[PDB]
Amino acid sequence: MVRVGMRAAPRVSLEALKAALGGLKLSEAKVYLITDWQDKRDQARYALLLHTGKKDLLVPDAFGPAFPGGEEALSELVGLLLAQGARRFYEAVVSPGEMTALLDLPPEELLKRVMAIANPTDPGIYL
Repeated sequence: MVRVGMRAAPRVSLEALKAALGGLKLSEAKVYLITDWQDKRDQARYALLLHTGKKDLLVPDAFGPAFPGGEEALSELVGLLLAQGARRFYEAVVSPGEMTALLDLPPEELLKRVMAIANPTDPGIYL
């Protein structure tokens, strides 16, 4: 599993994701948005675990209203994945104090953990 982007860096991480993704089609992919339990969606941050079915990619918590330019970057990120054909989105919620620890878990463990707690989500909520 590859890891691109950096924590709290919306624009740089979106560009790194675009570079790794290229023109890859994602019709059969599963997109997991990993967020922290906060009071409102306006203070939320998001990490990305993109499971294509043939390879996985992880971007740390760099998106969302928690960061300046993050709300726009989250909308553009969801847009980019939809543009490439992605259809299945999910959300996994973790405690604020455990997000980093979660993202550092071995590839196999992270994927298992995320799929275990994620719920299907409507991508429109992130726009």
